[PDB]
Amino acid sequence: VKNKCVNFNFNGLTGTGVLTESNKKFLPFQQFGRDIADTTDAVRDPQTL
Amino acid sequence: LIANQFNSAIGKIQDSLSSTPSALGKLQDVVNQNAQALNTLVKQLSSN
Repeated sequence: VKNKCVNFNFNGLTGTGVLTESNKKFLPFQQFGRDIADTTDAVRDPQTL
Repeated sequence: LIANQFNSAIGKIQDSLSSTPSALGKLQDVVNQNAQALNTLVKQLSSN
């Protein structure tokens, strides 16, 4: 689901928030995303990459 | 003549603010002194 305050558990990594589509272009190898505070903000979904 | 001098003087100040960028640092450092420390606080979220 998108744009809903939810609980997520992606591949073990857990948390709460809202999920949306990024326009971010990774390299084909790149998976995750991290912040200045070393916190997750962008995740590749394991099912639909 | 006094009035003339006064008018001329005012214009120079505007040009002196139109030219020099380093005069207003006494304000901007204050802004920097909040824009610097705060950011470092966020980086201490990544300390084990």
